[PDB]
Amino acid sequence: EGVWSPDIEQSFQEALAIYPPCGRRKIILSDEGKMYGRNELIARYIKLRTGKTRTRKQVSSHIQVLARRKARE
Amino acid sequence: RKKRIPYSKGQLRELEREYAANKFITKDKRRKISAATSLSERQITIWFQNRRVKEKKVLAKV
DNA sequence: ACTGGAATGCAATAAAAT
DNA sequence: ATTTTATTGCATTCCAGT
Repeated sequence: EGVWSPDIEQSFQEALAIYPPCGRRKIILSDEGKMYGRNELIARYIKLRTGKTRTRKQVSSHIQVLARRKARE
Repeated sequence: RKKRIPYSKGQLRELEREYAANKFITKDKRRKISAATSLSERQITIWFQNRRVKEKKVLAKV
């Protein structure tokens, strides 16, 4: 196992599927002062499901590393 | 895997001269160099990383 | 002013050429 | 055995969109 433990990974694979099925949406995250984003809402759900924290740049990096892997099939 | 391609005398005479002139690259430089060198921008990006790493390695044993 | 995402950096590492 | 290209797993920095 590494940084993204498989237990966290699956929380990320839920977070993905139950925030977007395929990305989507035009910035309907702020109505009051609550300014959210995809990654941050992922990191949040990781906290709510694992207790383990992990910041928005980790969620940034991870997605990019995955994309790379996918592309180099 | 893979195969590793060894860049020619021209390719490296180009690179070494530009590294000597400056240690890291900027897009402007990758582009210009890439044209003259006949290599990928990607490759250039790496060659600099590695060339640096070679320099770092030589600041080690006493 | 906030953000997600691309580009870039770096350490570890692999393997062909020398 | 050392040197020269190339990749991978993170982080960190740079570029826009809203």
